[PDB]
Amino acid sequence: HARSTGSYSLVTQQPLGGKAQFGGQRFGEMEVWALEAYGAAYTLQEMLTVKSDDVNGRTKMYKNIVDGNHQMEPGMPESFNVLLKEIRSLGINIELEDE
Amino acid sequence: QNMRVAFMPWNGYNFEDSILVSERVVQEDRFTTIHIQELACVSRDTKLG
Amino acid sequence: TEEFDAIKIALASPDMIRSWSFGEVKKPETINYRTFKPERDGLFCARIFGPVKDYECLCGKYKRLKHRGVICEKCGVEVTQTKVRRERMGHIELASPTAHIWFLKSLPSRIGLLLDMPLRDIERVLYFESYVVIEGGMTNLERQQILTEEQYLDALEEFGDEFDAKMGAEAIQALLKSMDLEQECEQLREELNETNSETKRKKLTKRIKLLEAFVQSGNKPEWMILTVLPVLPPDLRPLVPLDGGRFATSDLNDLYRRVINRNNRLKRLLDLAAPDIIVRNEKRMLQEAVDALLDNGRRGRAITGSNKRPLKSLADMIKGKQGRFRQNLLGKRVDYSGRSVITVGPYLRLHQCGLPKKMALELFKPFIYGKLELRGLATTIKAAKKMVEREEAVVWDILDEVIREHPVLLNRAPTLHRLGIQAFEPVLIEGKAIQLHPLVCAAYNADFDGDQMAVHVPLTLEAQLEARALMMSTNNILSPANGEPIIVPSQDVVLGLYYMTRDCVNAKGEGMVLTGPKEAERLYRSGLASLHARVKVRITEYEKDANGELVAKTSLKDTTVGRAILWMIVPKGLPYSIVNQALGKKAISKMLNTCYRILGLKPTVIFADQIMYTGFAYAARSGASVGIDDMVIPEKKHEIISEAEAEVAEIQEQFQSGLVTAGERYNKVIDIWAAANDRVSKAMMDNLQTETVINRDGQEEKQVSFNSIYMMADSGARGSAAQIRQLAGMRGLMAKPDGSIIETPITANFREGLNVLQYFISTHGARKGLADTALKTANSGYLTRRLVDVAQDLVVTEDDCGTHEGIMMTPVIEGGDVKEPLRDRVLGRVTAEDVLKPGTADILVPRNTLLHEQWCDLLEENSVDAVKVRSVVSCDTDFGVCAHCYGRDLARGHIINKGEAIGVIAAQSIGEPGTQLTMRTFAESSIQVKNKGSIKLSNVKSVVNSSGKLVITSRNTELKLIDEFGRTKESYKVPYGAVLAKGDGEQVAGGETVANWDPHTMPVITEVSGFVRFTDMIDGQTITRQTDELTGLSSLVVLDSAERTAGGKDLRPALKIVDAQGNDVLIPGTDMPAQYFLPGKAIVQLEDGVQISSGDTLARIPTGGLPRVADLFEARRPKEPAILAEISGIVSFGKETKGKRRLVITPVDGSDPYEEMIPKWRQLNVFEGERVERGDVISDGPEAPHDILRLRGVHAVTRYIVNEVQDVYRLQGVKINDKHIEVIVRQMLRKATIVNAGSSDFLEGEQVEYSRVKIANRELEANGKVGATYSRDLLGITKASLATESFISAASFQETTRVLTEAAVAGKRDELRGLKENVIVGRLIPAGTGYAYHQDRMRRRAAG
Amino acid sequence: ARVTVQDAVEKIGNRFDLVLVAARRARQMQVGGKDPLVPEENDKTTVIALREIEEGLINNQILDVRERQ
DNA sequence: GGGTATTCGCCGTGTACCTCTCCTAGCCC
RNA sequence: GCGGAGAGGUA
DNA sequence: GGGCTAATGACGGCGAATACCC
Ligand SMILES: Nc1ccn([C@@H]2O[C@H](COP(=O)(O)CP(=O)(O)OP(=O)(O)O)[C@@H](O)[C@H]2O)c(=O)n1
Ligand SMILES: [Mg+2]
Ligand SMILES: [Zn+2]
Ligand SMILES: [Zn+2]
Repeated sequence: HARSTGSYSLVTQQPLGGKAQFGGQRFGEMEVWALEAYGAAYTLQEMLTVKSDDVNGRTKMYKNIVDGNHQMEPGMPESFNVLLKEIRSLGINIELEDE
Repeated sequence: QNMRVAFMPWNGYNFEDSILVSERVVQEDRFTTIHIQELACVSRDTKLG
Repeated sequence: TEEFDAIKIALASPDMIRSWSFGEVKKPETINYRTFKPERDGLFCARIFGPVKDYECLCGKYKRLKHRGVICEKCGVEVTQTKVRRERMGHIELASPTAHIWFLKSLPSRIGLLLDMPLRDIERVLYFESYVVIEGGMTNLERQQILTEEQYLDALEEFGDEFDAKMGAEAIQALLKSMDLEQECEQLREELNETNSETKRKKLTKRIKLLEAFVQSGNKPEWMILTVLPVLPPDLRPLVPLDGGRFATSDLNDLYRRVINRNNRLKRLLDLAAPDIIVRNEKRMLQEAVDALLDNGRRGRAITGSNKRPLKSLADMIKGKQGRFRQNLLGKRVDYSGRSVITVGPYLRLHQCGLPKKMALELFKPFIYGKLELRGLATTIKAAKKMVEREEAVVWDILDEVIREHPVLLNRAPTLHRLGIQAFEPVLIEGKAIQLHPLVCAAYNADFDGDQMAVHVPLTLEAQLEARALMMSTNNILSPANGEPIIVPSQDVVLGLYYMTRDCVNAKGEGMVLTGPKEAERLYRSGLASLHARVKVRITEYEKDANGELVAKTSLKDTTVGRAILWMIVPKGLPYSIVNQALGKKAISKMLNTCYRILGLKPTVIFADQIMYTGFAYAARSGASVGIDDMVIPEKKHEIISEAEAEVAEIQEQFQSGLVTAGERYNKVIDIWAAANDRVSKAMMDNLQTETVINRDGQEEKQVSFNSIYMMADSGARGSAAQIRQLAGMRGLMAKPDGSIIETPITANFREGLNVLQYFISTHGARKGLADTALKTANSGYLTRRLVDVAQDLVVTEDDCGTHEGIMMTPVIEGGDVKEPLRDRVLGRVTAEDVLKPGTADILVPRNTLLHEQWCDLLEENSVDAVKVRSVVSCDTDFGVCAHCYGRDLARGHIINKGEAIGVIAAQSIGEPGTQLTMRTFAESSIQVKNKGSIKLSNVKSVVNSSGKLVITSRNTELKLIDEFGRTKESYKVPYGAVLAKGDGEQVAGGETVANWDPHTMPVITEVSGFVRFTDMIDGQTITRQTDELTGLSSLVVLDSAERTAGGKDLRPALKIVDAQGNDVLIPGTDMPAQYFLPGKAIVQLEDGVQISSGDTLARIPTGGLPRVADLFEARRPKEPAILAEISGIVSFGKETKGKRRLVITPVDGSDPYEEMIPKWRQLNVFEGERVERGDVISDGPEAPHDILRLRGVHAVTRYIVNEVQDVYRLQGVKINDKHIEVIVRQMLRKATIVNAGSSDFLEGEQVEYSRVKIANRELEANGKVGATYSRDLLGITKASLATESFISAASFQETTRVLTEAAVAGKRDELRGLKENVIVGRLIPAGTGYAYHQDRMRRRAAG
Repeated sequence: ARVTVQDAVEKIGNRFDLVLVAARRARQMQVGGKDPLVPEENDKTTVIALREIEEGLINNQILDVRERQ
C-alpha cells in the first residue's frame, strides 16, 4: 500500500488511517523519538506539519513540488489548534502569547 | 500442497526465514488461489427523489 | 501564520467566555433529520457558528463572493468561508452557577483546600444533601460550617434574621467571591510563624502556595465556578450523516444536548416559581450533566443510549493514550508513505533498498508530475495525472530519473532505538515486496517471516540532506548505545565464512605452495584443491605503521585455500592474522571492528558488503544441511540415564525407611539429576564436536568435526550449546507453575520423541515464556516511554563548562573476577584531571583529553587502576550539558557534536534491551582466590587472640587483592564473625582455600575467653531453663526484641564476658564494661560451666530484571530501607520500649537532638561506643537512593544507580555504556529544595538550574549577602517529569487533568524551551539540525 | 550514489550544520540562481552539493562572501 | 491536638498494521 | 460514509 | 414505516483522609 495525497480527516485534518481508504502510515511517538535521536529536525518538522496535519502547508507543498521547487513553509499543525479550542472549551483560558 | 524442498542456504535468498521457490511451482500453477470480493450498490429513496 | 512563543494557560473568566463566543445556543436540537439544514439556535447553528457551505447563506438570498461582511436579513448568518465554522465558539448561559469538576475532584481539591474545608463537605453540598452557613451573622456558627436539613430548620426557626445560607455551587461561588486573598495569605503566614508541628505545617504551606499562585497569576477564585459554559465549534464535534439517512455523532453532542435540556428545564422551573424541592433536584441533575460534559467518569459514569460503554467526554478526549497529545499531536499519520512486506535482496549495496515500481510511482507522484511538466511531455497537470494513471513507458523513465538520488526512509513497526528508522537509496524492482539489505536486519530486528516495513519519502530539500547525511544506513554502523558495530553478519554469512576458513587435516591439494590468493581461487574453482586444505601461500599484507602510509610486507604463511580466497576481499590496511583463524561470529565482528578503527567508515562499508557476498556465496557452495543423523545421540546416554534412575531408586527406597526428610531427598534428587544432565551433555558434545577421525597419509588422527549442526552451533550462526543439548542430549529439568522443579526430568530429546507427559511439561514451559514476553513487552514499553519523556529536553548545548568535578571510575570486580574491565568503562570519556604514573610528577594524560582507543591501550600498558572522568551528572552547564562532560560515544567516533539530543538517545538505548531481552528469552561457604595475589584488609581494627586469628570487629570490613604491580584484582566484603585465616601482608598461593564458613549460619563471635556470666537473665520472666545433663546440652533461648514474650518485653537479658576467676575481662585499651546483648535467636547451647573459646556459636540464622531497573529509575523506597548515619559521633540509646526503640546520635561537636525511631525487629550492626562516619550502614537491606544522595552526595548516588542497573543489564548479557544511565540520573535530580533564605520562599521545590543562576546573580551583585544555599533532591522519572517547567511536557504523558489544573490555577507560562513541546507545536526541535535555528531565535529576542 | 559523507563531516566536525550549508547550496542550485562548480554525472542536486562540499570548494564562509559580493 | 498506621481512591499499564459487524430510543396510529 | 465499540489476526 | 419527545476475574504505587493512641 502507498499514497501520495488523498482524503484527509474531518476534525483533526490528518490523512485517513487505513488501506480501504488510501490512508497514510502512522508516524508514532516512538518514530518521533527515533528522528529526535538523530539531529533530524527538518525531516521531523515536515513529517509533523507538511506531511499530515497542516492544511495550508500541505496544499502549498503539493503545488510547490509540482512546480519543481522543494522549499516549504511549516506553519502550525491544525491538530494543535483543535487542542487549543478543546482546552479552551473547558473553563481554562489557554492563549498563544505574543510580545 | 507437498513440494520437493532442499535444506541449504542458496546465495542468501533464503537468508532469514525467507523461502526460495522455483519457477516450476508457478508454471504448474499450484499455489494460485481464487478469491472472491463482494461489492454492493444500494439505491435508496431520498426525499429529493 | 504569526510568529509566536510562550503558550500561556489560566482560568477562563465568564467575560472571556463571552468574548470567544459568537452566539448563545439555546435549544439542544441540531438538525432537522428531514432537511439537512442546521438548527435556528442549536448545537449546530449557522447564525452562531458559521455558514455550512462556503460563501452562501442558508435561505439562499446571498450566494456571491461579492458579499463578504453582509449578514443576510432573513437568516442572520454571515457570508464567509466554511472554514471559520472550525474556530467559532459558542456559549451557554447557565441559570444556576455550576462548579467545574476539574478544580474540585483533582486529587488536591483546590476548591477544598482553598476554602480549607475537607472534600467530604463539598460532596455534601454539591449533591444537595446539606447546607453551608455563609456569613451567619451574630450567632454561634462559623463561616464554613456545613449544616444538615433539620439543623437548618431549627436554626432558621430560632434565628429568622442575621442568617444567610444558600445551597450548591452558587453557594460555593458566594464563598469564593467574598474571600480576601491577600488578608488570608498574610494571616496564614503569621500562623506558620507561630505554629511548629509537622502535618499542620505541611497542609498550611500547601494552602499558602495555592493563595500565592492566585494572587500572582491574576485569576479570581470565583472563576472555578462556571456561569457561562463554552461550546466547541461544530466541525470539531461533527454530526456526520451516515449513508442511509442515519447519523453518526460524537458523544459530546449527546452530553451537550443533555446539559442544554437540564438547563432549559431549570430555566422554565425558575420562571414558573416552582417549589424549592423540584428546582433543587433539577440543579442536581444539571450538575451531573455538566460534570459529565467536563469529565465523565468521576461520578455515576453516565453511560450512552443502549450501549453499555461509558461515553467519551472532553477530558477523555485530551487525557489518555487514544485521545490526544499521544495520539494526534506526537503520533500523526504522514502522507507520502507506504507499507509492504520485506524481503532479502542479497545483491543490494549497504546503502540501498529494493522498492516496488508501483509503490514508488504512487509515493513519488507529485515529483513525477513536476518532472513531466518540465520536460513538456504534458501540457497541464491533469494531463500529467492521466499520463501517470495510464503508466506509459515515459512515466517509468521519469520515475527512474527522479528516483535516482532521492532517498526513502525505512521503518519497522517497533522502532525501539534510532536504528529502527534508516534511509536508503531505492532501486526500482518488480514485485510488491520491499527488499531489505540483509546486514541491516540486525539493526531493525527484522526477520523475513512476514515482517512488514513502512517507507516514508522526505519531501523538502532539508529533509533529503538530513536523510542522506545523518540517517542513511551506511552512516550508522556503530550502535548509539554501546560503541560496538551493529551491522555484523548474522547467520548465513557467518556460516559461509566459517565453512570457508576452517581447515581440514587432509584434503585435495594438501601441502602445496601457492604464489598468492589468486591461484588459490584458480585451484579451488577448478576443483584441483579443496576449499579448505593446509597450504603455504605467499601474501603481501599492508600495514599503516607510519603517519598514514601503507608498507607492504610479503611472506609465506601457512593457511588454507579458503583463508586466502577470503583474504582477496580484505582491504589494504589489515593484518593477515585477522582472517587466519576459524572465523566465527565473534571473529567476524571483531574483524569489522578493527577494520573500522584502522581504516575508517567507507572501507568498513565496502568490506562489510564484500563479507556478505563471500559468505553467502560460499555458504551456498558448502551445501550445509540438516539430516536426522546429523545430530548424534551420545552412545553412552542410555547408561547415564539408567545409572541416574538406579540412584534415584536407591535414594527413594532409603527415604521410605525414614532417615532423611522430604526436602533433603528433593535436593539430593535434583542435584543428581542435574549432574546426570551435565554428564550426558558433555558426552554428547564430545561425541559430536571432534568426531571426524579421518586419516592422513598413514596412521590416523582426530580433529574438530564437520557436522553441519555443529558448525552452525560453533560458528555462532544459529543455536547455542544449550539448544544442541536440547536436540541431541536430554532436555534438562523443568519448572512447574509455582517455580518448583519436577523431580524426574525429560530424558528424551527432539531427535527422539517425547511422550505425552514430557511434551505437556515442555508445553507449560513454552506457554509461560510466551505470556511472559507479552507482559514484559508492555512493561518495558512503558518504562522506555517514561525514560524518553524525562530526558527529552536534555541537549548538548555548550562546548565545555570547564568544571573540575567528576566521578571516580573503577573496574567493577564483582567477587570472583573482573566482570567488566576498565578500558571499555573509561573509553571515550574525558578526564577530570591528569592521572600520574606509579611515580609522582610523571603525567600520563594531559588535562581533559578524550580517551580514545590509543590512550586506553596505553593505560593498559601501564597499571592505572582508577580514573577520574567527567560525568554528565556533575556537568556545570546550565540548561543542557557540555560536549566534554559527555564524551564521544556515538554511531560516529568523534567527540559529541554541539546540538545533539543525548537525552533521547540515552533513554532509547536503556529501553530497547529490556523489551528485546524478553523476546530473546523466548551457599557462599568458602572464598577461593582465583589469581595469585596479596591479601589486603580495608576498614578494620582487629585484636589478635591466643588462638592466632585476626578477629573482625567491624561490619564494614573489606578484603581486597593487590597483585604484583599494585592493582586490586579481587574484592570481597567480610562481615562480623567470619572466621579468618591469613591477616595482612601474607602472599597466598594460587587457588588455595583461605576462608571457610557455614552456608546457612552466621555465628556471633566472642573476643575473649573465660566463663559466661549471666546478667539480668532472670529465670521465668524472659527465659525458661530447660537444661540437659553433664555433657552440657541446653535449650536456653534468648529471644530478640520483637519476639521476646509479653512479660519479658522490657527486661533485657545480657551476657557479661568474665574470666575463670569471675572479673569481667575488659576490651583491650577501652574501659567499656563488656555487656554483650545477646542477639536474636540466641540459642545458649553451652551452659554455665564451660570455659568459653573465642568463636562459640551464639545464634544460628538460616529480585532483578525489568522490575528492578524500573524501580531503580523510579527511586522506590524498597519498603524495608537500610538505615545510615547522618552525622558522626558517639551514638546512644534512649527512652526504652515506647513501641519503637529510640536511638539518639550524639555528635562530639555538632548539636545532639537527632533522634531516629527503630522497630523492634531491627538488629544493629554498630556498638554504642563506636566511631561512626556519615552514611555508614546501620541496618542491612536495600538502600534507597534518596538517603545516599542526601548523605554521601551526588556522585555516590549516581555511582550506586549506575552500578545497580548495569548489574541487571549485564546479567542478561546486554552491554550498555554508563553514560546513558548517567544522563537519566542527571535528569532525575534536576530539582533542589532551599534550606537557607534570601531570594526564594525558603522551602519551595525549585530546579537546580534557577538556583545556580540565582547564586551567579548574588556573586554578580556587589554584596553576595545571604546567597542561596540548597539541598539536592532525587525524583523518580515519573515524578521528575511531573515537576518539569513546561506544562505541555507534563500534560503530554501524565494525568492530563491534574497538571492542566495546576498550570491553570498557577497561571503558568510556557516558553517551550524543549523538544516534546516544540514537536507538539510543529516547529523545529532545538536539537541537532534545528539547534542553530533556535540559537538564531535566541539572538532575535532582546536585540535590534 | 554517494554512499558515505564521512569526508564532508571531516570538513565540518559538527556533522549538523554540514546539513544546513549543503541545503543552502543545493537550494541555490535547484532554483536556478547559481551553477554547479563540479561536472555532474546525472546526480540530483543534493548529491551534487555534497560532492562539492567534500572537494573543499564550498562552505559557510564561501557562501557568505559570495552572497555579499 | 500531633504523629503514626491504615484505608481509600486515582492513574498508568509497548508499537505498527490488516480483516468483519454494528451504531439515539421507544410506542402507537 | 469522518468516527467509536466489540471480535479476530499479523510482526 | 413515519413522526414526535425526552454488576461482579488486576495490580502496584503514591499520596491524601481518617482511626487511633496517647
Ligand atoms: N506480540 C509481539 C511479538 C513480536 N513483536 C516484535 O516482532 C519481532 C518478532 O521477534 P521474534 O522473537 O518473533 C524473532 P527474533 O526476535 O529475531 O528471534 P529468533 O529469530 O532467533 O527466533 C520482534 O522485534 C518483536 O519486538 C512484537 O512487537 N509484539
Ligand atoms: Mg519477524
Ligand atoms: Zn439568507
Ligand atoms: Zn560540563
